[PDB]
Parts: sequence; structure tokens; C-alpha cells
Amino acid sequence: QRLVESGGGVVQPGSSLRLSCAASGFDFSRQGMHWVRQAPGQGLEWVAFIKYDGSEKYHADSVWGRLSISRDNSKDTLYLQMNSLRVEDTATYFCVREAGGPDYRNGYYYYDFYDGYYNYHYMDVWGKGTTVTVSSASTKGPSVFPLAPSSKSTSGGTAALGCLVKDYFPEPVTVSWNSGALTSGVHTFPAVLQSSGLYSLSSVVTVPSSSLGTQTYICNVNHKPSNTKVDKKVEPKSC
Amino acid sequence: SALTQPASVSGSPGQSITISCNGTSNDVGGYESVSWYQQHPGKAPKVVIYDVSKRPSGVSNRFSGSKSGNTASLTISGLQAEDEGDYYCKSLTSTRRRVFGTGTKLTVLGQPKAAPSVTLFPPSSEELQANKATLVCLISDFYPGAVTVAWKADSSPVKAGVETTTPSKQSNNKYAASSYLSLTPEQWKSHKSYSCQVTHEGSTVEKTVAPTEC
Ligand SMILES: *[C@@H]1O[C@H](CO[C@@H]2O[C@@H](C)[C@@H](O)[C@@H](O)[C@@H]2O)[C@@H](O[C@@H]2O[C@H](CO)[C@@H](O)[C@H](O)[C@H]2NC(C)=O)[C@H](O)[C@H]1NC(C)=O
Repeated sequence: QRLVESGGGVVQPGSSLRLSCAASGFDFSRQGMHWVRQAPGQGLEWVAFIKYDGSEKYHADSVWGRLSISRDNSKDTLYLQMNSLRVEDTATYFCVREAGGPDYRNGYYYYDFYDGYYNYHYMDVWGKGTTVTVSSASTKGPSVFPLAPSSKSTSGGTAALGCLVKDYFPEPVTVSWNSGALTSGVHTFPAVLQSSGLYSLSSVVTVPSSSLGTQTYICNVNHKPSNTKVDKKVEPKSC
Repeated sequence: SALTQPASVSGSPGQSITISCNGTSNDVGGYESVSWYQQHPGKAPKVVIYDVSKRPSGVSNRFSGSKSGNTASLTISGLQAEDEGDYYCKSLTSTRRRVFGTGTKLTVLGQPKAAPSVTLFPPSSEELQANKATLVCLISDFYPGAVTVAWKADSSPVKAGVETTTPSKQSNNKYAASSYLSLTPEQWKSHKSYSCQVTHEGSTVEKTVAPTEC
């Protein structure tokens, strides 16, 4: 059993968006399906449920009339149509399967109409999720500043240097070093969302202290959402 | 309206803990359909209990569940570091809807310590020319994944302009985090030093930068 979400993206409030969920590894036509969402650093929020044959639909009060669930059993696909999007709709969206099977009575297994599953009232399969971001912020490439190595950043034989990737929108940015030739001692930190609505993050690399001034170090920042790429050379300080 | 859970609970390895989940006559108290879900960082939730007390196939028997009136309860015996994460309860409703609990952060205590590596970068000259200034404090290779970050201007505490990330697991299964202090060039030049203080398990590692230094 497998669930794969898609259709997520970054939009301004009032915009529309259509989420899709590809299901495999089981009889999609017989099982109920849920949409569940989780905002960044927040709790799970049940969004909607749809019966195996789509004859019944249920939506949360907070999304009713704006988000709507649907399904196509001929293509084994679950849909979530998102209209009049609001900032609070910003979250990771999960396609989730309703656990189910036959009900048991008088020594008999009963199924619903057309042998559809009865709900067992718990979720047994989750997709990895698709990201939805609703923001008034406009697209913006990152400003890349050097985080130069000095005596106050070295640890004996090794030294730390990096790049500050500042004020971009939206996520994500990816960072490599020396065009991927430098993969050891490298660590890129998760981004912070500043009150400006713009993001910032840092990428750091640990290198031989003796190699400074002889070896060149360039951070390759990539921001596809703005079609921007920046190669930043990091010069060593004399401190 | 979501079901009420405690914000956080914690115990030591081997001992037993219990997480409560409070609903109404139209959800928790109305049906025998309460389920519990475990969520690790950057992961989808996994069910550990359903129908109040039933265990899914392949779930540890350390997990148990019960219910009394409007209060559902998840109990974890023989605590392990593996059990660390967020726990959510879920219930069917009288309106045929589903509702999750507010979730509980479960922390496993008494684990073996790893002190944090702290690297503090002052504002680059380039950023300064752009009439801006950012202090970058990077924290890595610590465990457990709980830290506290405080900033100092000279000797005085600073909270304004501070942005800090929640700790996340590294590839090496340790934790890392970062903190940023946004200043004006004037503010930066106005003080003799700025300090990034990282507290971790009753110990504080502090790094300092000064405008007077390169
Ligand atoms: C979730 O509910 C439990 C149980 O609360 C009892 O039942 C409620 C419906 C209401 O009638 C309460 O007055 C009852 O106490 C709460 O458990 C209590 O927790 C406090 C401290 O947290 C403890 O001192 C009490 O002994 C507990 N009471 C019982 C009966 O065990 C729990 O606090 C609730 N969770 C919250 C409020 O977040």
C-alpha cells in the first residue's frame, strides 16, 4: 500500500490549488480516504474524508466551502480542490487511508454495498505529504554573504567557514560547495522565517586550517523558485 | 474543536508514562473509536493504538490504551529513547467527522549527553555596506535535542531581532540548530561585544564577537 501526494505549491491568499494523491498497493475503490494537514511546527488537523464510492463526503468546519475532497477510482486518485486560500491553510498536506474491512455479525463477514469496506475508524497508511504555502510575500532571490573563517572559528587542525543565505522567498534553497566536490564537513542548517515573511539560512563547511589561503572555497547557492543561482567565494580573514 | 492533550510529558528509561486525551459526549465519550498516533520529526504519524485499547499488528506491547468517560489515555511502559516524539489522539465524532488532539511532546530523560559545538559569525563587511547586519550563531552535534539560546549585547540581555530555529536531527543522528540576531550597523558599532549563549543540560557554551575585531 502506497500513497503519493502532489500539486502543492506557493500562492498568494485568495488563489486556488489542486492537490492530488496517487494510491497503489491496494483496492482503492473499496476503501475510504482522508486528507489531513499539519502546519509547520503545529499539530495535526483533520481536513476531510471521502467514502469508498464517493457517495458521502465530510469536511472540517475550518475548511468548509473552500477546500473540497473528491476521488477518481478509475485512476486510483484522491483529490483536494483548494479555493479562496487563506494564510492559515499553510501546511503540509497528507493523503491518508482509512483502515477498513468487513464487519462481523452472527458468524458472518459483512461488507458495505458493492463489497465496500466498513470503516475501522483509524488511519493505517500515510503519504509523505505535499507542501502548501499561502503568503502575501512576493518572490525574491537570496542575498549571499560570506561567513569568513578566522582564528575565532578554527578548532586546531580544522576550521569552519560558510555562507549566509539571506532574505529569500519562497523555500527552498539548496547549497553545495565547490560544485559538489566538497561534501565532507559540510552542514546546511534549516531556514528561519523572519517577521518580514522572508527566509534565511546558513551553510557551513569544516576544512583544514592549513589549507586556508591556498585552497579556494565557493558555496553554490541555488534558488529555483526565482531561477537564481549564486556562486560565492569565501575569503579567509587575517584574524 | 480539537481534543485536549497535555503540552508535554517526560519520564526516564524503563518507567511508565501516561498521556491523556479529553473530549465530549459527541466524540471521545460517545464512541469506542479512539486512536493514538506517534510522530517522529520530519515523519508522517504512525498508529500505535486504535479502538481505545487495540494494538495494530507489529506494535510493541509496551503501548497500551484505555478510556474513562470523556478522558482517553495512552500508556507507555518500559520507556525507551526510541519512544521520543509527538503523540496525537484521534476520535470519531457524532457528525461522522474525525478530530485530532492538540498533541503531546514526549521527552525521554536521563539520556547520555553530548555538548554542543557553537560557531558565531559577526556581520560581513558586504552586508554592512548594504546597511544591514546579522549575527549568525550555529549550534551542532549536541544531544539530547533540547537547547536554549540567549543573546547578549555587551553584558545586557537581548531578545529583539532574535530568530531561532527548532533543533532538528542530523544525518549523524545528533541535533543541530541556529540563531540569528539582526542589528543595524549603528547598533553593531554601538557596542564593544555581542555574545551567543547556548544552554544545554545545565551547561552553557558562549561565543563572542566584537566590531573591534577585524
Ligand atoms: C484531561 O482530563 C484529566 C481528567 O480530568 C478529570 O475529568 C475531567 C473531565 C474533569 O472532570 C476534571 O475535573 C477531572 O479531574 C485531567 O487529569 C487531572 O490532571 C490534574 C493535573 O493535570 C491532576 O491533578 C488530577 O488528579 C487529574 N484528574 C483526574 C480525575 O485524574 C487532565 O488534567 C486533563 N488534561 C488537561 C486539562 O490538559
